[PDB]
Amino acid sequence: RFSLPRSIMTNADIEAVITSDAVQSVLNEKKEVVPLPKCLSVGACEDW
Amino acid sequence: ELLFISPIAKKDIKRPSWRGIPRISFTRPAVAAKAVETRANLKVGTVVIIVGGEHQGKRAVV
Repeated sequence: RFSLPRSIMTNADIEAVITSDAVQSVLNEKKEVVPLPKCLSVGACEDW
Repeated sequence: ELLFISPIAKKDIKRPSWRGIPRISFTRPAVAAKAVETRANLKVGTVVIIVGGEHQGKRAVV
């Protein structure tokens, strides 16, 4: 009744697949979050 | 800096922007008071009361 079980992946790990240039060329650039200031913005209020 | 903040071109529907205003990314690329003044009305050679520390109730001239 038994037959020998398959895996879902072909490889052991992922990290070879992502780091390859086939993948990497399509990706967008890696973003990073700005922290925002807490504070006179406007250049001339003294006209008013 | 607060430059590199840009509006997202997605229209995903999970999140909806009601007016013309669009959702903002707020991201940057990965690569990377007070004067404490001298007090007016204390000139050279004013008579002054000392009220603190070692001398109390003793007058002095600046």
